[PDB]
Amino acid sequence: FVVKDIHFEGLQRVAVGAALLSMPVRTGDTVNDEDISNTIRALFATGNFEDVRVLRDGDTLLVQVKERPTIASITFSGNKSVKDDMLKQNLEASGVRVGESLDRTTIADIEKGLEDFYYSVGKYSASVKAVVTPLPRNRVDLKLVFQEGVSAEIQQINIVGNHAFTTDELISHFQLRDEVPWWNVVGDRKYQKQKLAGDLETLRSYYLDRGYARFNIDSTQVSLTPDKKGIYVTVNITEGDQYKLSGVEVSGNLAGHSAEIEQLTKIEPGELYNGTKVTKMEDDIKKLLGRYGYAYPRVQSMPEINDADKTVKLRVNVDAGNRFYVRKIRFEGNDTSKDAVLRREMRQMEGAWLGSDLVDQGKERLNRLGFFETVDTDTQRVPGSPDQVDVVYKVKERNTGSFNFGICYGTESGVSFQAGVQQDNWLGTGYAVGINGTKNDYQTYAELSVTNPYFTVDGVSLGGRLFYNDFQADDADLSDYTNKSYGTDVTLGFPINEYNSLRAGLGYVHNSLSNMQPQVAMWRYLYSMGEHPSTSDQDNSFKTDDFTFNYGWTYNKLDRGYFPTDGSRVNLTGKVTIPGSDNEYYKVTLDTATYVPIDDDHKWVVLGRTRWGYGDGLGGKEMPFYENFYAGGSSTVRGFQSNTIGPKAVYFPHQASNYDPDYDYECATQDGAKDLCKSDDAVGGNAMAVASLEFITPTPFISDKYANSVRTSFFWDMGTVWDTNWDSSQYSGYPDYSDPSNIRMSAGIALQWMSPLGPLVFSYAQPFKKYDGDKAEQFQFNIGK
Amino acid sequence: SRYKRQVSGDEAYLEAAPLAELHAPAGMILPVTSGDYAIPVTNGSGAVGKALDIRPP
Amino acid sequence: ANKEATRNAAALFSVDYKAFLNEVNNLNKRMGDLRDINGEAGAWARIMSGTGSASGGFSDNYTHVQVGVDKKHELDGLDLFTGFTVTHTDSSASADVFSGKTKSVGAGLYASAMFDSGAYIDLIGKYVHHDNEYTATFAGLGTRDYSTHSWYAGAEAGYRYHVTEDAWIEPQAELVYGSVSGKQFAWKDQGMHLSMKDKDYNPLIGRTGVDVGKSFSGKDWKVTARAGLGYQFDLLANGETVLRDASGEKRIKGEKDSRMLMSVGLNAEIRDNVRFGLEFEKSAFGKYNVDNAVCANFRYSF
Amino acid sequence: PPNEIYATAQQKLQDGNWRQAITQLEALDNRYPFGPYSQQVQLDLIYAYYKNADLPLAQAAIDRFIRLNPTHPNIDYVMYMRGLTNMALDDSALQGFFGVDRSDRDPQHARAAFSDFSKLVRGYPNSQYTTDATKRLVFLKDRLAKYEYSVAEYYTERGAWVAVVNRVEGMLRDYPDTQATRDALPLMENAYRQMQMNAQAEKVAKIIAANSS
Amino acid sequence: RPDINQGNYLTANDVSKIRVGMTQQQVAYALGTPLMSDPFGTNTWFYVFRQQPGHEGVTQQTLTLTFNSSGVLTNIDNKPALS
Amino acid sequence: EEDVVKMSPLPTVENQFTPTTAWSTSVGSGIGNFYSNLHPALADNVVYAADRAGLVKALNADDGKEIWSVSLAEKDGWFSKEPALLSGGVTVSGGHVYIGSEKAQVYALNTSDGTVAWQTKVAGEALSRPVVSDGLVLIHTSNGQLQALNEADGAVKWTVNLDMPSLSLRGESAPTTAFGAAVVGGDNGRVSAVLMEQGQMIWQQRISQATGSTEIDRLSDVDTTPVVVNGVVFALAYNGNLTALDLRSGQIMWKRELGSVNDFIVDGNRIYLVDQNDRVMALTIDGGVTLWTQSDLLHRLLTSPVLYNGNLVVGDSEGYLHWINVEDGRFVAQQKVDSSGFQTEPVAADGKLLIQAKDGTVYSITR
Repeated sequence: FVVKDIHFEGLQRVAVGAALLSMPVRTGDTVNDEDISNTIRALFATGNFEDVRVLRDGDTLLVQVKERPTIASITFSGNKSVKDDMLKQNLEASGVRVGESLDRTTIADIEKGLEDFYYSVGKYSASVKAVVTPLPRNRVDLKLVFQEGVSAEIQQINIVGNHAFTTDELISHFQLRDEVPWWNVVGDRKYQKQKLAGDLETLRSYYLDRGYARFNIDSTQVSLTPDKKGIYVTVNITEGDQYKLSGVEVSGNLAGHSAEIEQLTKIEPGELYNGTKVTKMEDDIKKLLGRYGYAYPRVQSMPEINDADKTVKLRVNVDAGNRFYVRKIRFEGNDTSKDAVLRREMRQMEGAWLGSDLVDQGKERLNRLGFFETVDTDTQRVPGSPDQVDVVYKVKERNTGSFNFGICYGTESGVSFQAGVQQDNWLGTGYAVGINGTKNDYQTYAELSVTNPYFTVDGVSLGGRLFYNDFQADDADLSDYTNKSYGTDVTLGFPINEYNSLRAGLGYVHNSLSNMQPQVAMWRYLYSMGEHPSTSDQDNSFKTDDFTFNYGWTYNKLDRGYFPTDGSRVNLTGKVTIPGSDNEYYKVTLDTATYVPIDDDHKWVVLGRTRWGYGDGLGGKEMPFYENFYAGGSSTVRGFQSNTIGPKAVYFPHQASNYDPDYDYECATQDGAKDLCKSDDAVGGNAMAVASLEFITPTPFISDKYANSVRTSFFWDMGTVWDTNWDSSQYSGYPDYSDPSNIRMSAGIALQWMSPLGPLVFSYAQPFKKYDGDKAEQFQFNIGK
Repeated sequence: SRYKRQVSGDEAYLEAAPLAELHAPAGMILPVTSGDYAIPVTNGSGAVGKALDIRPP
Repeated sequence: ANKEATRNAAALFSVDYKAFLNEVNNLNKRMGDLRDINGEAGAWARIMSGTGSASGGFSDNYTHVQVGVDKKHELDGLDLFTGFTVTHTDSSASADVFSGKTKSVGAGLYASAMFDSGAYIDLIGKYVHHDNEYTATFAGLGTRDYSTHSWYAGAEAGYRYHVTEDAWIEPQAELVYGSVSGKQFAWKDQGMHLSMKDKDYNPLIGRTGVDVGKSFSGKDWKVTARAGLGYQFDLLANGETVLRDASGEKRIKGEKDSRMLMSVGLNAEIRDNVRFGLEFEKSAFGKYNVDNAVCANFRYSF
Repeated sequence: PPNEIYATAQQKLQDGNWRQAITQLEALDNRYPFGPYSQQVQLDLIYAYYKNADLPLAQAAIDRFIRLNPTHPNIDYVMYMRGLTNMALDDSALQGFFGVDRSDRDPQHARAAFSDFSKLVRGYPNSQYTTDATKRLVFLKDRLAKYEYSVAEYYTERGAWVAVVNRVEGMLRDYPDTQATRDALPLMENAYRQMQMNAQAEKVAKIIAANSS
Repeated sequence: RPDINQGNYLTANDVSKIRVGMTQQQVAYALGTPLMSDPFGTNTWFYVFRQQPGHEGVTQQTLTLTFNSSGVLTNIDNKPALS
Repeated sequence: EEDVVKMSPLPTVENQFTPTTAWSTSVGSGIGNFYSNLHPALADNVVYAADRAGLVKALNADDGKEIWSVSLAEKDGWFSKEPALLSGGVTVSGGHVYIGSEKAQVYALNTSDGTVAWQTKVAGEALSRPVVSDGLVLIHTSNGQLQALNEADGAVKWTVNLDMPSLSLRGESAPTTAFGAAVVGGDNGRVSAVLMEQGQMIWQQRISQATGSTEIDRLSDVDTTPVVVNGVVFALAYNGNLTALDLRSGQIMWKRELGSVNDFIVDGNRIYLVDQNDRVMALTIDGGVTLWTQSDLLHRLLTSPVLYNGNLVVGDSEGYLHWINVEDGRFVAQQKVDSSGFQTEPVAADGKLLIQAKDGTVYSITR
């Protein structure tokens, strides 16, 4: 009868408080039936309700409202490149989603709120007409009409008030630019507030490093064209006087280290003011204090300006706090990884003064182990004392390492099994286990490699590999032979410096050479060995047990993985067969890759590569023909088929070559040429020399964002391979070639392109100097480099 | 590990090591024991052995 | 003139047509994968290997590597995928008497339009450059530079009918029109001599298939299964060869091959980073058949 | 009917396997997360998860149950089950993997298990699970002392003598009764002997001579 | 090779501030809280300063400060002798 | 990308007086798509025209012949030859031709042979016409600063600050002299009434629409010349409203909800104007009730309507000039004279109609 309270129902996005104002009836009113029909009509006519039920339940109006139809479908009609999916998800994230009632007043509110939002973020997209289309049964269709005007592009970026620099110098280092990238320049035509703030911060940092300590940005106006397609950015900047540094005064608590702090400051008079030089001096003082255990210093530099003498001087307030001492180093989140694996990579020692640089070096060492997704560090000041720290390393375990089992079955191919187990942290220890296996009708490989880094706490690596290779003499003989080689290598490596590593080890190798073709270079070795193979007959069985002392060296300093730009990597691998083996020989291999940048942007890089190899026997023995060097192909001397640079086989008259498609087969298999024949197939040489010179450009036409994944290069390659034990003699086949002097020279273009299949490399090569017998390969595809 | 009446992992209510205090030699004392890893004395019903009645109440 | 020399000359002209069929079969798998993913964006790379056999002791193997860039675009009521692909093919083929080794560099532009109505059109244009070095019983065919150029456009029109929330039927028709430069050979030897010449020929291949996809999503074991039954038939077939030699004049008929293709794909992800893949492709009833390329790969992260 | 679903969940849980019983219990839980008759279903779900190797799901169900019922007669079972799920997470040689010894690996789970078993024994010493909880507390104290010994052995091998004596001093303060503290007393004597203090090495030698094993 | 640092950092100017009959709180303010202490009976603080730069010899300074039970320093023992 | 565009080329044609395309002359290389208020302004039948890059060319009104021609490389480094980027419109008086620029320089150039009489640096970039009245050239800059310059030296100077939003609209309202007071618009949707020779008389009036935030001002920027007639000023914000304001109180406004971003012409009763949605209309001086509307050219970016021989002349962005009848609002004629389009104010004066295209081509059109 008289209204005491008025209630409303289910107003999730709808407003309960507004509904009482939108109802003409208030609390403290008196209602008749006529009024209840009038309130039901007014509440339906607000635009926010579909069913209105008003109950006079005693003296309290129970108003049960059913809202407007729920969102059912949203229709997408975006064209023009608008990325419509982003716009709909942005409307859903900034407002209504599924299960949110959608009203009929919100047709104007969505058009208005989208218009405000576009003006607020600067760049104007055409407004979406989010018309609410009524449907029966409490459902609604949201028909979004898209005008589709898009990507208001930067038109001009104006610097106003500059009188000592060109506009293009300042535009060049901005994130936002009007320029169109071809292969050197960069620029974003999209408008973004964060990129404009970055561009203003780079503009101040530039003017501060050019000697202006009074540089002020008076205003930054971003204006929109009436067509809504152009964005204008103007910056009103005021320059100051040129200031030269006269002297730096350091004051505060320097903890007695003034004779070291004051020698990293006091720039000599005649140097212009630079802000990044002040930041670098502050960070060098903070690092020098950190070296003495001060891990919480307060270094504050403020400039004293002189407008009379036109100079800037620096006051550096250095407050070195207490020394912090590490009490516990905690590793947390390592369920499978042993603590010794994480703790041995520490360069911060427990029970020692805290070095923040040492903690970050430990964190970088845990990250470059590769066993953890994310590695963090928490400098927890231990409760209860000023000078004590617990360094807690949060890690996340990876399922790194996998078992790949492949099986195939063909009609020319039987069951081709492949198996690969790569396990880093085997049994959760620091051991790395690599197992490889391949079964095929022409190939059987197996390898078990067990490596222990940190065998000794200094960081030495003890590895052991057990290998078994078995290759059959396939039809169409190409000097091929039934090889079965198996053995075990034990290798102890030790770092003699943070860039230099030395390696030593022993290897037992067995070889079984069977079904070998009568040919001069192989038999020159076999004759050096006690065996004199039967001259016509292919039937052979050469079995050697070889005990080799292996040694090596690595100098590795390269600025980045995959696409190094600076530094040098020098690898040396050699072996000497020790007394007690069947055959005795020595090999030396030297790989050098040096990347020299000729630019501060690190894109114009000169790469010099050198691969040299040499090897002879000991006493009257020769180097084994199965351990010779090969060149050509994509890694070395590109533009020739893989393994075709060097000495070629000189074949004796054979009896069996299996079946070669060619009627001639190898030299005089069945009847054929009585004289010794010249192969065009490389048999390998005792020595090799390869020199590559590469020029490196930014991608010739690639999105700079992808330029790190794509290395575009051009290249000039040179390679020679020669025998050292070749005695000159008159043959009817291959000419006497012991000369390193013949060199094969090629030039071309090389592409390196990262892919989800690993580093994929494509190259086009033109061999402009080659010899007879050598094959040519114009296109190269490979993995790695 | 085991998904029967025995442990989902491994036995720790059977497998264990006896704990024995260290004696204090004359002229000195052991470090003061202020750890929160103190083991209270047991006086309840024994449930050790093959039997492990862990059915949900 | 020799029987081998004639077989080697016929094999050298047939190697092109086999490489063209192998590259078209490898290329269709990208469009298949791109449609089954329902669109992707950015850089992609794929690797494929296959083996084919034909009567007369002909066996060929091919490794194909594809790199490309793809871009998704929303326009009208369709999803538009537009991309550029660079392909490298390394192929070895032996006729019992004649064996060749072919390197192929292909550049292609592809566009797939997927309509919301339940249909799709795929258009690809491809230019392939082929360098071949080969082995020959006599020096007349010799070992030497063999360069060819192939231009082909593939157009596939198909429909996507979802018969369940996780099960689909795709009826598709693919037409590939190719153009290969005319060729002819005369023997280099002065003791033996013969000449084989073939008419210029444009191989046009029509394929009709019905692919069937089924999913079995267990509790965590997502299983995706697909199966396809297609028919590949010559509509414009291989050129006919004319041989003239000291044994006179003869005509050898070009290849007219028709084959049934069975394709099965399984992807079972039992858990995160624990997956089993299987591919099966088999052709039959042609003089040249794509033989059993069945492979399985199990990858278990510890 | 929900009574039919609870009876089929109990028959699958007792006669069958926990995997077939989790889905049947989840069918009750989905209708009633906060719904009535959802409290015994949560305890059945906690046992089914524990026995199904679903340790994070079992701990999340225990946390839901101890918030929904702060006081209940079977709260001793809920406290035993949290230490038991943490003890099954330690020994993470589960789900197809094993490790030779896991003392070295993160002790956080072992510390949480020790805290929950201790809080049960000091709160409810009259429960049927008190003796097993005390035996698990002895094993967990041996595991924590073996972890601090493994850290002391590394620091001895690296040459961190101040870290070794600070670790063995922490072990004597926290784990005086464990075998690993006896194993660690040699390391503390060696670490002092490598420094210029022999009086501390004589004191550790007197501790070892009084009793070590 | 890694540098091994252990103990507190001792300076020749702050060890001179330490005198007999000094409160242990003043010693802890002057040199920081000791990392190594005597946990057996007598309160004795060991300020060790040990540096091993990988290859070079061990630099060991041992400052033994014996504190009286009341908390006043009774016996400075400074050994700059290397280990 | 692609847009709805919303623009329909108008097919109907009645060129009873076929427009003579005459006296053409390419000035500079073009203003391009860059927004500019450059326009060919004539006094004495001498057209002074200007393009971006400092290119001032005086011209003949009866021909394409040039009475004077010049180029500017001054205060940006003489050796550099840096682009002045002229973007204020030529305004001519006193023997001095005033042109503003986006290098913050107002370059008064003498009528006789382009003597640079005074390059005065002003605070901010000049993007307004330099309306000269009372012996003061008044320039509104994009920094939101109204700058006064004396006709002889640019030494007479006073700065008035007008409110600037974070996202303004490009274009700066024209200072219109009324009672020796410039009734300037502004980018905060405020019709200021700054007196000349003073920084005062500013009856700050809010005419901006109130919907949204930055839809109050960045949607609605007054960038149209406040037209004074009968002692009443008229101003339009972009989505905001035509708001008649008196010049004796300034705080009383009556409006219809109509916005524009291009200039408009008041001939007594009718405020012929073009809406920011590209619609031509004639409104009553009292109220703003639509007398007629020509809505045929939606979204074509038309230019300021000019009255020529009783016809309303507008230019679209596709290079079509469209004569419209002012009695009923129907087209009398249409003709394309350019293919680069128009986005610049046309001038109708001395019996000549001139338009400068985006390529800098000046077209003179006779009805």
